[PDB]
Amino acid sequence: MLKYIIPTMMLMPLTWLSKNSMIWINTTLHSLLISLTSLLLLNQFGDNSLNFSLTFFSDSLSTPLLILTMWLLPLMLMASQHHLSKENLARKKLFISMLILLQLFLIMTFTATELIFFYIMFEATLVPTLIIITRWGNQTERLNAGLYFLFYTLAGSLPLLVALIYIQNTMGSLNFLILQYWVQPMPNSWSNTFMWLACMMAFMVKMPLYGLHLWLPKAHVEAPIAGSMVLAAILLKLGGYGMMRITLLLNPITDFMAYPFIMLSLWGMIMTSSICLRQTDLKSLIAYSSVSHMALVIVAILIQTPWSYMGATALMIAHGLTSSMLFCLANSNYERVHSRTMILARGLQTLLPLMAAWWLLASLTNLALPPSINLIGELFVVMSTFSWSNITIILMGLNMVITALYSLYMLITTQRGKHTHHINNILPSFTRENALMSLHMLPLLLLSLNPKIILGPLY
Amino acid sequence: GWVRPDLGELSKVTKVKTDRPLPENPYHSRARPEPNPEVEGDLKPARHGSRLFFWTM
Ligand SMILES: CCCCCCCCCCCCCCCCCC(=O)OC[C@H](COP(=O)([O-])OCC[N+](C)(C)C)OC(=O)CCCCCCCCCCCCCCCCC
Repeated sequence: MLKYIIPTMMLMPLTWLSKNSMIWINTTLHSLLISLTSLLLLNQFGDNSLNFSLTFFSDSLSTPLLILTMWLLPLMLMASQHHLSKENLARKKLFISMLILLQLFLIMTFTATELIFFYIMFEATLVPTLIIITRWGNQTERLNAGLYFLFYTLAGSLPLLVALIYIQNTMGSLNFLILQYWVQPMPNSWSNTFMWLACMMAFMVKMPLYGLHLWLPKAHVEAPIAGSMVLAAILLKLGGYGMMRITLLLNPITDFMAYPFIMLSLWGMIMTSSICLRQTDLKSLIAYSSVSHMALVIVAILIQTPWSYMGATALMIAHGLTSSMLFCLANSNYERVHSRTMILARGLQTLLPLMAAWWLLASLTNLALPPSINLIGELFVVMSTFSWSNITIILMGLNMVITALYSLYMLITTQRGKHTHHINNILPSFTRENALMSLHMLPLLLLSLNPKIILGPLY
Repeated sequence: GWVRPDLGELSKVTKVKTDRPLPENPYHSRARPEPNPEVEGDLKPARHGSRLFFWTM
């Protein structure tokens, strides 16, 4: 993966040597070129995963996540330039540099074959996200949000390092290829119970799990727009990828250890949809929607059936695109009205019709309108959970009803009704915001034509 | 006919010829423990480098 890392570490001198007015243009251009050359990762074989060297590899699971990361970086680059126009040039270059560094760490995270390398990069993503949130935020509680995010992650994940080093010392290697062939059954004891806990609670705090989700609606509503995109669309999926990689070594203990996390995620997705029904803010609404969808992904990964895995990976890719677009729309409205309250401005369809169309498309894909990949993932998880137990259809259907309710409540309160009277600075939508919306939509709708490329390693 | 020794003569160190055998073990020492084996052989390069976590060299 040296043909994708080296262009990233060459993007860093590109933004550090550019002119005063051409940083955004050049960096957007060359990150789009990297996103184009990312398509060579689709060389997948029906039996063997694509292996590069001793340290890097790419099966069919990490390929959509890699394409999503290196496609997402230009989008944060376009959308993070209207609130940094009045910024010092060195600070703008520092912001861009942390974005490139975070993308480099993310692509060195999914691909790394050896597990402790994946852990090193998985914790290396903590520093630039915290710096972006706590430096280029807007509110007072950004410092508290950074503290909550960092400490939830690290307090959940240092036992993961201890358990991983123990696994290295017992099995003899932490390479993932060898662990597919040197795996052993893990018997019934308290020691294996705490090993399972140490291996799983890090990823499910990052995911997040219900009850441990308190870091998410703080770190999303005080971050900038690019930080919110990279939090919602990629950084939540490190937990899912880690779960998919690490449940290999946790057999046959998961069939009676994963019950309380399943109950937590089911009642948590119900409760977080209910929260979205009574939220006074747009950003917090999208944050709790993310918590609900990630609870769905947790259930799918925990029950570990092939249909659940297909639905899980489709769900992560589709949710990443949808949540990123919703955050972009909310930030455009926040730039227009300079306030975060959903009920403040109303009836924007009469003033901004094309942005209302983009709002409609995002809200429709969020409530899993077929044949989009959102309902593809949701549908596969629904069949898998019905195979697991029948009362899951009751729980899943209640979740779907409340999901449609809050998506259309958000659409009606933001776009429909009588327009507000005393707010008179609603400028027409720029070509930049519309281009960003179209760049979020068009891959998401086009992936319904050929959805076989995001259906996991066991397609 | 006895002549006294001069100065420094009675402190001289002499040689004595006697018939007793030399005691082989005056200290009654037990058998000494076996020493550790000595490191030998040419120094080959390290097998697959460092062999520390993920480092290939
Ligand atoms: C997010 C917040 C909650 C986080 C929860 C995280 C999971 C909870 C449990 C984690 C335990 C610590 C890592 C254990 C890794 C075990 C690996 C292993 O080899 O296990 C088998 C080993 C086996 O024992 P052994 O290796 O000594 O024996 C050799 C093997 N036999 C038995 C055959 C001779 O288990 C242990 O050593 C015991 C593990 C439990 C340790 C209990 C102390 C820690 C308690 C939890 C603290 C959690 C953080 C608290 C603070 C949070 C922030 C404020």
